[PDB]
Amino acid sequence: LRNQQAMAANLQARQIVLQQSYPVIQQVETQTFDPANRSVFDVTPANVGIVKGFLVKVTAAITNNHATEAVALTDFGPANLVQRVIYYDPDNQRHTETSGWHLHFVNTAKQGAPFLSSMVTDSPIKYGDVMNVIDAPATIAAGATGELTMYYWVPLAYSETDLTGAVLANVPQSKQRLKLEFANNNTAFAAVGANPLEAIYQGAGAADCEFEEISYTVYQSYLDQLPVGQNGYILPLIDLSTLYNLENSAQAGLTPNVDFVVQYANLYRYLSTIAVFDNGGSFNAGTDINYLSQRTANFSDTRKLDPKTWAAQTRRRIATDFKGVYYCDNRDKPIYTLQYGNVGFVVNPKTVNQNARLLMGYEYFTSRT
Amino acid sequence: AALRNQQAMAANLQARQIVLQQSYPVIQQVETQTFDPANRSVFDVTPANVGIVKGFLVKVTAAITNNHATEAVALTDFGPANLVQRVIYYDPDNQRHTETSGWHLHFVNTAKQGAPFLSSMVTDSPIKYGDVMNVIDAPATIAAGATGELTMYYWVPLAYSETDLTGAVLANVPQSKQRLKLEFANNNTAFAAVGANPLEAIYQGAGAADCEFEEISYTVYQSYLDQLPVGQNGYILPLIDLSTLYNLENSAQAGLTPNVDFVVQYANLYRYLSTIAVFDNGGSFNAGTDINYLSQRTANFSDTRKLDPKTWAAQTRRRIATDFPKGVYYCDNRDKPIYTLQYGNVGFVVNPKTVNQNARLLMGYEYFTSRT
Amino acid sequence: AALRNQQAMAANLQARQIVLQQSYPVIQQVETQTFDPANRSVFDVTPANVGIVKGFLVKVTAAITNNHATEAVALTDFGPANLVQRVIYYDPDNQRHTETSGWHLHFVNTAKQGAPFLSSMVTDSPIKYGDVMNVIDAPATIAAGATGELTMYYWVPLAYSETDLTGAVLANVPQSKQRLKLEFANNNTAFAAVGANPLEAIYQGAGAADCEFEEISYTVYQSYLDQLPVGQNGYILPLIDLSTLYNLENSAQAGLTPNVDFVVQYANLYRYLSTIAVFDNGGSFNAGTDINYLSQRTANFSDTRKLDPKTWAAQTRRRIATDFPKGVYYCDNRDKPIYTLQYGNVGFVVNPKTVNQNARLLMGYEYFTSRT
Amino acid sequence: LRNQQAMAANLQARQIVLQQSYPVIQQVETQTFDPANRSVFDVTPANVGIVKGFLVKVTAAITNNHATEAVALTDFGPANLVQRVIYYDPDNQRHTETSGWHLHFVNTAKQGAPFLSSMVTDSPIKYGDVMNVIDAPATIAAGATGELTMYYWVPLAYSETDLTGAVLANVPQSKQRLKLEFANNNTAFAAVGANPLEAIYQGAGAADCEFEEISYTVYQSYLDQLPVGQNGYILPLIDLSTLYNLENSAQAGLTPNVDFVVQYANLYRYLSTIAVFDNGGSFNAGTDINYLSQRTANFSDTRKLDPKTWAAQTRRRIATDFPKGVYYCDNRDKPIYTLQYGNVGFVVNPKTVNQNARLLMGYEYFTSRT
Amino acid sequence: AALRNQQAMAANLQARQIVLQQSYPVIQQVETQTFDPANRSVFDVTPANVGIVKGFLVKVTAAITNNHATEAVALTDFGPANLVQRVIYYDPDNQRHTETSGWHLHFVNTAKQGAPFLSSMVTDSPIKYGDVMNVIDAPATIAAGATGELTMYYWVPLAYSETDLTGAVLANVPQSKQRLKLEFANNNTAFAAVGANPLEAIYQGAGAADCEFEEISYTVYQSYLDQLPVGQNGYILPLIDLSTLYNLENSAQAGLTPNVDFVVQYANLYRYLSTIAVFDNGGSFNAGTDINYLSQRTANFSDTRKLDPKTWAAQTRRRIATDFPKGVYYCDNRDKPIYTLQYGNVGFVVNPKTVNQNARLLMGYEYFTSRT
Repeated sequence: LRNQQAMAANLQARQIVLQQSYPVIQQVETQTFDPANRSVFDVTPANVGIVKGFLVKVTAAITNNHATEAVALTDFGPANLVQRVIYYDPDNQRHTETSGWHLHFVNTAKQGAPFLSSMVTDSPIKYGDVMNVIDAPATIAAGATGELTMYYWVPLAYSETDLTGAVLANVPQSKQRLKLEFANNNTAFAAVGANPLEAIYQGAGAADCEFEEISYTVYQSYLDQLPVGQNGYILPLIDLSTLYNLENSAQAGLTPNVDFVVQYANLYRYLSTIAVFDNGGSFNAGTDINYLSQRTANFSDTRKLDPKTWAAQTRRRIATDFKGVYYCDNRDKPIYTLQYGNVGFVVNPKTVNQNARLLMGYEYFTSRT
Repeated sequence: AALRNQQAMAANLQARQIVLQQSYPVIQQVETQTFDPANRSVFDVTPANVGIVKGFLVKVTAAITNNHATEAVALTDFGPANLVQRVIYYDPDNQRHTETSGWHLHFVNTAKQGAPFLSSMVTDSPIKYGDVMNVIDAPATIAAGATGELTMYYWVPLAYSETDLTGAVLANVPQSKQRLKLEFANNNTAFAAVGANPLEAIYQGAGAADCEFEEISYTVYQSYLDQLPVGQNGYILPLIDLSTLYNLENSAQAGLTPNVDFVVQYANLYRYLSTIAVFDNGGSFNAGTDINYLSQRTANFSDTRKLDPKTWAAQTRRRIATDFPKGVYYCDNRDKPIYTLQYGNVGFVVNPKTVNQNARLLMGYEYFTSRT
Repeated sequence: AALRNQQAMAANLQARQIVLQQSYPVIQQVETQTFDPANRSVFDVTPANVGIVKGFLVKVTAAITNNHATEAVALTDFGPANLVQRVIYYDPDNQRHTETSGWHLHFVNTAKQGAPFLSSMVTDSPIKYGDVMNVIDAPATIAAGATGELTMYYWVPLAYSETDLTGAVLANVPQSKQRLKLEFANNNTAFAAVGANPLEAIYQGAGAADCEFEEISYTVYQSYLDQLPVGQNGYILPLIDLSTLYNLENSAQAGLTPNVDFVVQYANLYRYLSTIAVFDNGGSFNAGTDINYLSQRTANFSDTRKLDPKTWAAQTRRRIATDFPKGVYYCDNRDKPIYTLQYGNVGFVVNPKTVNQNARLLMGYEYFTSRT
Repeated sequence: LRNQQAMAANLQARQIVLQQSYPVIQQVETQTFDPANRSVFDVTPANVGIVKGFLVKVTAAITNNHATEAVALTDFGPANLVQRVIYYDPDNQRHTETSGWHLHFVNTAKQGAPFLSSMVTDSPIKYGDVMNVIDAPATIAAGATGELTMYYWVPLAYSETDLTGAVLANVPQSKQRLKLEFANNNTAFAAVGANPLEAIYQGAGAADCEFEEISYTVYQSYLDQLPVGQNGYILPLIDLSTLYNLENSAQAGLTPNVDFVVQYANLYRYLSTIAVFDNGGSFNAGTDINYLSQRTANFSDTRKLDPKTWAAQTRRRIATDFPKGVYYCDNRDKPIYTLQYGNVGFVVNPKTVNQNARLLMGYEYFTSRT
Repeated sequence: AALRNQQAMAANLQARQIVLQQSYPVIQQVETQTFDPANRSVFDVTPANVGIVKGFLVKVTAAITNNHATEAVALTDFGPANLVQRVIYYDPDNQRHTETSGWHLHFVNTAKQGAPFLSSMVTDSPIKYGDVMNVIDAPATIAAGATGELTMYYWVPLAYSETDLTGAVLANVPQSKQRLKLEFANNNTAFAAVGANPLEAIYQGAGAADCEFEEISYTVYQSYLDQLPVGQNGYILPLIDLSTLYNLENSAQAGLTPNVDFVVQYANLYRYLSTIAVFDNGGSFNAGTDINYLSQRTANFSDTRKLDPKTWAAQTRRRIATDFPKGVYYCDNRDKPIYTLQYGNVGFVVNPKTVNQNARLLMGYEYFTSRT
């Protein structure tokens, strides 16, 4: 198993790169637009050094033109300012392809607290929500205009110290593609009684809400001044030949008191799983679920838990909860079947409304093969 | 000489790592029961005998009705942490590990998490994170005629942590059961009248005499490692980890007098990781104002951290990001455990400023000790 | 090459025979408990670690009172078979074997007996044979104000049969306990209101909301082989039998549409002995009238038994001498188990005629699979 | 151990006999009589080939001469038309010696369903109780006459394919003896409050019930045209030198909540055990018993079970329950064989014990002619 | 031949001594419950599986109110000894040991103590010893409108004594629980009307129909040996002691007639240590006046102690320092247990002088027998 040698080398090379190169975060593109005209953009990253990820800043002004009715933030709120993201590397290989809300929840899981949030404390010194980094008005009254700010981190590298999934872009001139699909006047506002899953605001005045405008700025984070040796660039070959991706999917067919199993695919090393129980447009705090679990065929469940106990494990990961959104951390021992479906994510629902479904979100590693 | 232990240490650590890398972690429900505290409050749970047991997550829920005609009751400082009065664990060899109060176990759960155990932090996030699932919850007050719902969780540790198996238990002996004893709160412990000692109570107030539990429910989840790794000599196992006890225990001491050092000696042999001291000043729990200072001293008139109450509290804020409740003091000795053999006798000191009738110090300890 | 397995097979069979000839069969009580479902309904039973375990006979009795002022309730199609909601077994190595619903386990008990499990057949005999002992019994209706008494039995298999030890468990590991988890019916699952889904309920009717269990009692009897035979190399044991899992499992699938083939794929590696499909047509259970046909097909557009519901039912009458309840369909593949490796992917097919809201197919499987 | 050779040979010979001979069932005797005059008969079987058993057909007419009271079948009913049976082979050795009801219960255990019964089904085709093979009126009203039919199979051979216990009778002229003792006007009718164990009908009009007449026909089942070889007749010597017998016994001395143990003898290989709890004339559906079991000294119980669970095992054997107070135990695959008298016992721990309580035991066993 | 047992005896005794010298005796609470007999009276207690179990001390308390408007009730002869109606114990192998009435268990507790069980003797001491703690207590009468408080204790033996472990139970089998079943008195058994049979009742009198339990509480304490000694071959254990059953059982027999010997046969295999015979003369319990004589006879028309009632009572006064209650007769055969194998059939004889309707002899036995 010359793997030990490969891994040993990879890790050494990673450390030399981190020690010798210098981190840079640089603006690559900014744009302001009206969702009525366009909402899909293809950003072209710079081809320099080893790319670790992209910080995407999104600001928006929303006007409630209704005569007398207000609207209020949905549970996801500004996290729905970006509906989807897709990244293609210089070799035309896709990495992350997921929803803005799933990307945001992973950003939170990786930080260990609500992403870029300001924690409240008793400090008399005026720390606090001074800069409104991620912010949105709880409600926008009839005739009012609200200002929102949202940030997303699109990862290539797994972390600042683990370059698994990073992309070498000093390489060919072939361009990278960071595709962003923003919310628009058709997705951002939900009428009372409508499904608020993909919306930012919901309420009686929704039909008359509209974007005044949306702006985004993409910052690219990369390592420059890569170290050179005898043969040339000292590089972690395993890190750079591995993909670290986030992906989402939807599953339906839930029935009261019956195990609903979403199979994991083989080949992928699943680091985390998010399951959103969109119960026909209703999002409940565990009351519509009997239990959740992860199960291996012919070896039962490794963590069959009631909803509150499942939530307790999540509180240890992000210091809060995360209605209807369930998280599962498998970072230390990634789900890796080897045989398609040897392992599944389970939800046994207590109550199932019309048009119920589970929206799944995954973080995984897989070789470029 | 002494080199055998240096080798034993490496062998133990090596095996611990193999076990962690090769085994598969499992958390499984072992028992759930709903009961009326008026009928019974003490239960003996028999966990499953599978692989290496790391600990138990105990979920407790309750419905409490305040039947008083006019008066309300309010949560005591410990509140739902007093849903379990005492917890005691015995391994397959019938050896006792943790034997302590629910409140002490809970404060240690908090200390090891680095924040109030399983709490939801408040932030400025517009996204609707927050107290969505009410994992640990209890209404601040229960009005006359109202019913409140509570949820509490306790982690009963065997292993020190998820990565340090010191204290873990090998439960493979068929016919030799482990035992997790839970003594729950009941209608005589949960409700304190005005003026009575609130230490062990959940609610206190003018309506206390008419408060009652409608029911209490518990679910015990057992956390363990399955698929244990096998080698040439059979099961690869960290023998030191599995032959060491990681226990929490509590005690009570009295005899305090104003301005005089009250010293609680640490016993020998035990390696004390943390110490909690609760100054039950005759039923009054004060925010440091009844204390001149606290300290740890190795006899030989030598204090290592003699501090005024606020400065002592500052050290604790560095550990759990907030203060423990009034009258509860914490001391972290995790990196350099108090061990009388390597430092001589040591004691925990409290020099009280004010001492009411029936004053006492309730001590809670976290420690490692050899089975043999 | 492949000849090693041909030898292993003979060695396994030879040892199985020696074990059956030399050992002594024993059925012994391991635990009995009476409880109020309002307090608790989930139990974890720890069986004895003696010799080779073949299975467990679980006796369940209950008293149900219909407290409604005026309305009665009547047995659902499954009735007392729903006294146990779910059963799960784990062996000493903590490996899961059967994990299924009480109703599925019961239908398999029936399939393997060749007649309604433990039933009393009716004959013209003048000698007073008959339902003398009420082994499996439940009143057809419970009137307003009345109390009914029920008795139910389930056989939880480890070994495939009394002569085929495939699936049996060697429980000799001291300190490594087996676990038999029983999740019983309670006041929230046993009684269905008119119009509600009766699938998991015992009684349904206009008085359901006021029905309650007075008590439920269970007794677990463990069947095993003692006095295991010893040879030159020690214990003579069929290694393949003891390293194979014989399990029952159930699942649920939705997405049916009138006149369109609904296909449930069989997983690979498992050798499926029988398949049960329950068409829960949104709470309605019909006698084949909502189905065009059922089949088993090896993909490649090839059905091996595409049949109309009545003809499918005829095959089942040849197996259990009667029909399973409304909406319950059975398929015997015991002599030639469905195995995707030797036939490619295979699926169970139902082409529905009528599909109500919330329709789904509940599948129950009986299968053999390798531990490793 | 030249036994392997003996058994190997025995089995081969058995198969040749079954393959080469031809089965015959033949009437050997019929008789009609009035129980008031006689009720004990000694039937003389034919000495031909290998005898497997006897099918005994019994018919009877019972008249309730009471002025106004009826009677109703007891739990055993027509199974008590024959009170006892005893068979002696040509060598004066006894095989079965038991009661008619025990013989009938074994006939049922061996069939796997109530003996010669007609199962009820939903078939629209008119199968059913067409021929009334085993039949008796549920009640016989005052002044009425009821007609009954009962069949018993007295086995010598264990089954149609296992000739263990069969009898070679082409042998000497020495006669076989099939002794039959029938019910009479003193045993067939039980007064209200009297023990109905041995009776056919019980009720207020019992004192005035009587047999109009009883008739029996014995059919002998045997194998003819036995195969011959070099040394002569090819015969399974082990089969023919082994006795397959049914026997009954009675035991008393039961006390509430105390284990009542009936020891098994040594030498016999007990295939089945039947225990009837005659609780002072009352027969209950397990409610007077705590548990039943089979136990070996210094090795505890191999099947200590509550009455319903014990009954569950029986339901797997005969597809229904035996009558109230009748308990069955199958040990066919691994016969109880002590080697030391009483190493094994049948246990009944009674919950309630009435006056004159006792256990009536019935056994099926194999034993060498020695 | 037979020499193997002579060795086995010495090995058993040697190991018993080592166990007694090396182990540490522990008495520990396993369960406590307070209940209303109107709701429930039968309980199944699951004791702990630790080391060698010697027995259980069961504490029972009760509050009884006589709600009759005018009439009182008075204690029956057995009184508080009837708080427990029946006790049954099953070991981990599900084998039954003691299965008897509370009154019989209590009389044996007395016989083995050599005086009324846990009683306080009266003396002339001026120092205030006496009935200070009311260990076993019950008011002689409960007046109309009054409430009486009772306390009763029973020792349920497994081991024969503190020094003779014959009958003790090794409870180390994980997943195989022991079971101690207690069937308590309730409002239908505890109160006898005037003229009714007082045998099983606690109080009898004209106010009986209106008497009721306010509550009954029990606490089970388990006595066992911990820290079992280990040797070269592992655990040192007296195999004969641990494979022998020491049980108490009771029965009932009827059919007595004036001046005729009524004989109750002793069963074979059992070694009878003591015999108790209660002459329930149709609800009347007399002080020997309804009996001509009692005896023990080895058949063969041979009495070993045919005695008039007063002389029989004299032998008992030598054993317990007083008389058992009216109609209760005791026989000690501890040094030479009745064993039918070594003496042929033996029977206990009562030749009654007077026999009322519904007369019967209730027998209680103490005996040793082999598990196998």
